[PDB]
Parts: sequence; structure tokens; C-alpha cells
Amino acid sequence: VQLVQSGPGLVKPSQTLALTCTVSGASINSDNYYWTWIRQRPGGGLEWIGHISYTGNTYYTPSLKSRLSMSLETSQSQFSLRLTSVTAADSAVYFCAACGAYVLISNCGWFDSWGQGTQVTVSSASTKGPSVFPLAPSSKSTSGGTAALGCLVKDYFPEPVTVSWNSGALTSGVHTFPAVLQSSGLYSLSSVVTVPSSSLGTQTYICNVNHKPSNTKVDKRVEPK
Amino acid sequence: EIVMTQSPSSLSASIGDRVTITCQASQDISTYLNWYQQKPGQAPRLLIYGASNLETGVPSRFTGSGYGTDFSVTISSLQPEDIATYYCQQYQYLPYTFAPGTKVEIKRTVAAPSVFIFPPSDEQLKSGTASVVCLLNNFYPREAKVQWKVDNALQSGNSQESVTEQDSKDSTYSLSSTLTLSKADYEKHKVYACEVTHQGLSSPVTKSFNRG
Amino acid sequence: NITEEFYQSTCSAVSKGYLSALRTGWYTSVITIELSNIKENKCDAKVKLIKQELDKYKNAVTELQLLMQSAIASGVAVCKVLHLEGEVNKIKSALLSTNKAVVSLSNGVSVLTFKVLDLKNYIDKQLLPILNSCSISNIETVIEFQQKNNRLLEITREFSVNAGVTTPVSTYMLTNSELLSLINDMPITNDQKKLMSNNVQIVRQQSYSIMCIIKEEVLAYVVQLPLYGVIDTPCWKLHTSPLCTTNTKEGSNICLTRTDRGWYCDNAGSVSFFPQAETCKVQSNRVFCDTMNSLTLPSEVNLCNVDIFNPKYDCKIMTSKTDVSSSVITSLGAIVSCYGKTKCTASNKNRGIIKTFSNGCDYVSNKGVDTVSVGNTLYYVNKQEGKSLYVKGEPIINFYDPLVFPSDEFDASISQVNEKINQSLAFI
Repeated sequence: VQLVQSGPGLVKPSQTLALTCTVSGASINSDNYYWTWIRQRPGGGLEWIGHISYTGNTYYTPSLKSRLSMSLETSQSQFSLRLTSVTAADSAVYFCAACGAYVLISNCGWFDSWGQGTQVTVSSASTKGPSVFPLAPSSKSTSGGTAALGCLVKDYFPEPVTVSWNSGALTSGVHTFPAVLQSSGLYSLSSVVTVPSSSLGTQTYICNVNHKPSNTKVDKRVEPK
Repeated sequence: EIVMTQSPSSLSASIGDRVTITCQASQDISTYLNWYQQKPGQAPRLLIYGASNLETGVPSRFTGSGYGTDFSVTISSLQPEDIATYYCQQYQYLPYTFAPGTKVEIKRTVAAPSVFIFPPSDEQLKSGTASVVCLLNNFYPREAKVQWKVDNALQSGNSQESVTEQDSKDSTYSLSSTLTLSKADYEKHKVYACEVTHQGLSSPVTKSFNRG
Repeated sequence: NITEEFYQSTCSAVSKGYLSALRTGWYTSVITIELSNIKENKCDAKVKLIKQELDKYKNAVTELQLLMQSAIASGVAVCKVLHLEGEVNKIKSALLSTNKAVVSLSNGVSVLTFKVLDLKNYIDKQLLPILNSCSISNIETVIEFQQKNNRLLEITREFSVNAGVTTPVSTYMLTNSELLSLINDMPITNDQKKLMSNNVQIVRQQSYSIMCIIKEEVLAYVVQLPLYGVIDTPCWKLHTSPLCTTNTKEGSNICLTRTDRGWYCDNAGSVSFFPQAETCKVQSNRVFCDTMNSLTLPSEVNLCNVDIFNPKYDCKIMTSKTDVSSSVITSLGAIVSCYGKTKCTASNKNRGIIKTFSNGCDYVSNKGVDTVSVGNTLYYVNKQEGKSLYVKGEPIINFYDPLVFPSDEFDASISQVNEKINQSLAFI
């Protein structure tokens, strides 16, 4: 079973959060399948939200019962989640998941299938595309044979940002750091590659930034001096 | 709601070691306990279902044990591809609950960080701010200390660090410290330095530049 | 050991020499079959057969799940406790390392629990490692699963066609060895344990299997077993037949029949009377009955056999003028009520007719008699060994004046009949 999540990364407070998960490999109405939703608060453990059965029966966690809604859309082979009156305490990565069994005599609690997850941020702030600045290599960033360089992805909102080097051709020695929340409301992260110093001046290094929450894709050439 | 206790909170072990994480539930949950493995940036992965059964595609070195209130998961020989966080979860009673987790780090010999410092780009200086980045690359253990000296003046409260998760290839870490100044403040001073203290360095190391 | 007395005076017969075994209470055990959860099934002639059994297993589980959407009041109460959350888990923990365990339920009832079949252990060590290489080249693994699953299918069938309550308790519900050891662990005397073990077929007939719950891979049904709290007291069976006058003119005859026929057993200084037949089962000279369908009578009720006009107990009779012929086959002979023009005889297999009955109520023993014929109805007699005693006496119907005899009393007695006779005589 393959699971693909669709949902917004930014949601204004006291609104309703709408997520859908598209199932491949088994019918939404197949026997003993329970479509589960799980959320993971930042830097924390997992929290089981609830599930909806192949027949349509739903169980919501007692904490969120008043604000939760789940439904089946068999024609599009997908199930959905709705959380209303959201606040900043509901910002998390929301995981579509599925439990299925050939013979089931207990609760279906093993989640062998998962979706990639949706990073949901709940804030009254507006999305902003990042500003990308090069970290040029010099003598202060050369240690023997290899030299370091990178780019600085600064002042964006909300998470996350996708960073590539040379469209994906450069992958060894790449270190993209976890983002940091600055003193303002915005984020910032850095990506760095270590490279044979002899190659500077003869090979092109370009930093590929992709920020989907604002339809932003930025390419910046990183060059010596 | 059922409380789940996982022990230890985090552990480090050499490659090939025997690693065991235990799990305890507030009350008896029979055989209805799962084990999950989650690496950074990815969804969890089911390792053990029904206390002891091994999920298809999981290496043989994962073993599940226990019944009732006390359970455990065991890695027969720890490997680089196992650097992750491990969760146990119960499903006898609704709502299903997870444990806080257990971080797993690989232990290796002490490696000194390669220190690099980057001045602000002229493109950023037009915008009005200036960021100086100092990079500590491929060191172990994780504990490291970085502090900035703008004209031999210790800075405080304008720097932010970020650490990578442990690289499975060489079991090291990397760190990035970013000193943020305004263009006006940045052009009033000349020397910018980061002073790195680490266990793999006999004496603190300093990387600095001029023309600020 | 079995003896019988026929009373000519009242056209009745008492068979005695029987020993009591009266069900006074109920013992409830919880019988469990540990089931299992099957994550996936994905895959060759031998393995194809295994998959057919897996389908029978899955279908059986589904049927039992669909299934879950006074004599057994106690068993039903135990089933209700099993539906509370955590309750099944208590049993699961008790039976983790043993098949027999006593478990106190949440309502304080301490029940004996019995794991009679462990299908969970079998599939998770043998089959589950194999269902995710698909290559099973020996016949003995196939056989064990077919044997073990066949029982589950039949138990499921029984509950499915009995609305979750079965009787007698089959050997699928509880094998002979399982039942015998359950009896051994019961809180009863050695005499009680011995009686039940020597009559396991009767114990099954007086037991109930009550389908309770399938939850958390445990299928559990309650087997409700009889407790025989009264043993080795005397029992006797009263047989009765119509006693009529034999005047020549048709329709001028009057009849009398002792009512309350049935089994009687001494019990705690009184006599237990079981009016509805079939509630007692007779094996040899031991008689198993059920006390919920009995009356408790003064022990003076016995006087109706020796002296039906005694002033201390009002013997029950019915009256009519319907002098039809019939026979009652007793334990050790046959009562023949022969009236009008009916030819009534008793014959032996090889010798032929050996007694021809005259008009009246009469009796013949089973010694040398195989059949009795009254009119066109042939009766085979019981051929069990035992001595009979014929107690001669004038038929009491001759003591009544036919001109004042009440022939329209069904539920009646000597005193009631006397009272009514007194009223008709007063007006004359």
C-alpha cells in the first residue's frame, strides 16, 4: 500500500485544517483496513489522532473529539481529516497511516504503511520566500586539499525548505543543517559542500533552493573570491 | 489513557554492539505492542508488531520480547544504518499511545572539527544586514563550543547554532554558527573570529578574517 | 436391585430401588480457544491446500464475529462480565503459562478457566515464518493444522445453528479427557466426582455450552455443568392406569385414575416430585433429575400407595366414564386396563400367548413375557432383571355408588370427590 498526502503547510489560527490521503494498492473499502491519522509535534513524540474504518466507523482521540472529523471518499480512493478551531498548539507534521490485516481479532494498531507527512504550521504570519546568499570559498575555508563552500537560505516562512546542489548531481560531502528560528518570526538555514580545492574555477557550483509554501525556486551561483 | 515509559532516553554504542531498549506500560497490554524506527525527515518504520513478530523486510538482528507490562527490543549487532529514534506503541486500548522515544547514537573515536569561517556576501550587504558563518565540520563527539570575537569583544545573543544529525557514513557531526549584524555595525569593526573549543583539540582553535 | 410392587386396589405400580442424583446447582467454567491474528497471506500443490485451510479459518472467525451482533441465567451472567474492557486480558494473563487456572472476575465471581486449544502458538512459530518462502514440502505440518482447525469449524457451526447456546455439550466443545479433568478439579466430594465420571454421557446431556465473546484473539464460551447436591437417596417411579367398573351395559361404567404419576425422590426430609417427564435420565439404577421442575411434598405422600384413603394426605385422582382400554409399560412389567370387548393378552416370543386378561385392571411381570397386546396396539415390555410383587386388593372404584359419582373431575382428590358425593346424596 502506497500513501500520498495532500494538504496546506500554512493555516491561519481559529480555522479548519483539511488534509487528504490518496491510497494506492488496496481499495478504501477492502477488508479490515483502518485509515489512521498521527501527528508529531516539533521535537516531540507521536500522538495518535484517530482512525476511520473501511465501513466508515470513526474513533477520535478523546482530547480532539469535539474538533475532529474524518470521512471516506471511495470514488477517489482517499480519506480525509478535519480539525477545527486550530491554534498554534496544533502545528505538527501530520502523518497519514494505514493498518490492514487478513484475519483481525484485535485492534488494528500496527502501521506498516505511512505517508511522507505534511508539515502544518499554524500562525497568523504570511508566507515569505527566502533570500539566498552565497558563502564563497577562500583561504579561510581551505584546509589542505579540500575547500568548503555553501549558500545561506535566510528569512523565510514557514518550514520547510528543500536545498539541492547542481540539480542533484552533487551529493557527496553535502551537509544541509536544520533550520533555526531567528529573533524575528522567520527561519534560516545553511547548506555546505566540501569540494577538492583544485576544482574551483573549473567547475560550477550552484545552490538550488525550493520553498513550496510560497512557490519559490531560487538558483544562486557560488564562486571563489 | 495509557502511559508508556521507554528506557533509556538515549544511548550510544559501538558498531556491532548489542543494544537493548526496554518499554513499560502503565497497565497490562498483553502482546499488543509495536516498535517503530524513525530517521530524520522520514516517516516512522514498523519494526516489530505484536510484541515479537518481525515485519517483512526488517533485518534479522531485530528481536522483540515481553508480554503484559514489560517489553524490550534488541539489536543483535548495531549498524550505521540504525542511527535513528525508536518508539514503542500500544494498541490494546483505544486511544493508541506512543512512548517518548529513545535516541540511538553510534560511538566512535574522537575526531577534531575542520573549522571554516565565511565573511558576508556583498549581495547581502546591500539588503542592510550581514551574516558571518563559522563551520565546524566532521567532529565527534557532539559536544562543542563556539564563541565570537568582533575586534576581541565577546559577542552574546546575536549568534545561532545548528547541528546536523549523526552522519551514518563516518558517525561524525557538523555544526554551523551564524553571527548576525547590521551593515552599519559590521563596517565599524575590522576583525571577526570564532573560537572553537572541542575535546579533540589540544588548545582552542581560532579562524578570523579582516576588512569588515 | 430394582424392585416393583403393583397395587391391584388402585391400578398403579411403584418401581423402587433407584438411587438419586439430583441437580441442585450449577458450576460455570470458562473454556477458551486461543486464536490468532494473521497480518498477511501472499504466495505448489501442498501450499495451495494450506491456503484452503486458512480460508476456512478466516471464514470461521468472521462467522463467529457476526454471531455476536432460567437454566442458563448463571452462565449468561458470566458472559456479560467477559465483555467489560480488560476482562479478557485478565484471562489471557492467567492462562499464559498453564491451561488450567482459577480467575476472579471484576464482580468477585471466581471462575475456573480452561485453554482447550492453542491455535495462536501454532501459527506464529510454524506458519508465519513461512507465509511471507512459500515452499512447504512435508505433509505433517499440513495435517496438524487441518486437525486443529477442523475443531474450530465445528464449534463455530454448533454455535451458529444454536443461537450461541448448545445442549448436549458435544465432544468438540469439551473432549472426554478435558471433561474428566474438569470434573476432577470441581469443588465436590469424591462420591460426586466418581458419579459424574462413570456417567459422562448424562453429564453432557444436562450441561450447556454458552457462546460468550470473541475479542483480542480469544474465543471463550462458558460450559455450565450440573452440580448434584443430593446423592444416594431412594427414588421411585409411580405408574398409573385407568381403573373402571365392568358392568355389561355400555356407558354405565365409571372410572378412576391416580394422577401425579412420575418420579419421586427422597430429599432433605421431604419428597421431590418431578411432574414433567424427560427431565430425569435413568442409567442403571441411578436416576439424574433437575430440581427446578419439581415440587417439594411431605413425606406422607407415600401413604397413597399403601393406603389411598388415609386421612393424613389427600391423594390426587381424576374421574371419568370413558372406559377405554390401554396398557402402561413399567420398569419390570406391564399394567393392562382391559375393558369392553377388547381382546387383551400377553405373549412370549417363542411360546406365544401365555396370559389372557379378563376385564379389569391387571398386571404381568417381564419374566417370560416379551410383548403385550391390547386391541391392535402391540407393546414391547422392558426386559431388565428385577423382582416384582403383586399386591392383591379389591379395586376401589367398586366402593363408589355410580349414581352420585362425579365423572367430570380432572384435577381432583378423594376429599374433593367425597365432598361432591356428599352434596349429591344430600339432595336425594
